[PDB]
Amino acid sequence: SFSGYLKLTDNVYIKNADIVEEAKKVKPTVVVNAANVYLKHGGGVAGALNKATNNAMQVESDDYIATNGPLKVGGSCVLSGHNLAKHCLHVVGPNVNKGEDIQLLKSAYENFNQHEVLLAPLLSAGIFGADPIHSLRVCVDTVRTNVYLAVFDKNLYDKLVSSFL
Ligand SMILES: CC(C)c1ncc(Cl)c(C(N)=O)n1
Repeated sequence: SFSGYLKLTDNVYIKNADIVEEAKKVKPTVVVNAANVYLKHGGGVAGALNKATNNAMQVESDDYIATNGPLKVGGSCVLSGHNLAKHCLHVVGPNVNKGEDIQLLKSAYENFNQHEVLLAPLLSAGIFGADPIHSLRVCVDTVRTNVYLAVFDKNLYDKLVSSFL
């Protein structure tokens, strides 16, 4: 199962890892994507996960949006995990760089409670512009299911662990 994680709480674990490499290694039931409402996987975690699927994630996502329309900020959808996981849970955290409401981060993390165990990034972190320390706090205070967080940046991982209350 998941290896090398630091246990933060009863159900939240964290590791300095590339979520793509982690997903290819574990092949978890659920990998979370840091999605946008359009499922346009251009950069950050979404661009990296999509590139690992040879764009199959984007082709599937475009068919999903053509049928259903965009997701809501704070919402999610379950699609295939392709070569990375059984499923991909595409979760839309607020993008602070697009002037979106940071209060929607708790709603975004609530999507994780529909899955017993997940491999995930910190929502709204990175190119989404939120403070990753705040994202980890919301994660631990919202998610009740088993969440294995992959933090790509070593310096951020160390800052997250050393400042964890
Ligand atoms: C009825 C189908 C199209 C549906 N409705 C809503 C969602 Cl959120 C999902 C999903 N892929 O998780 N699928």
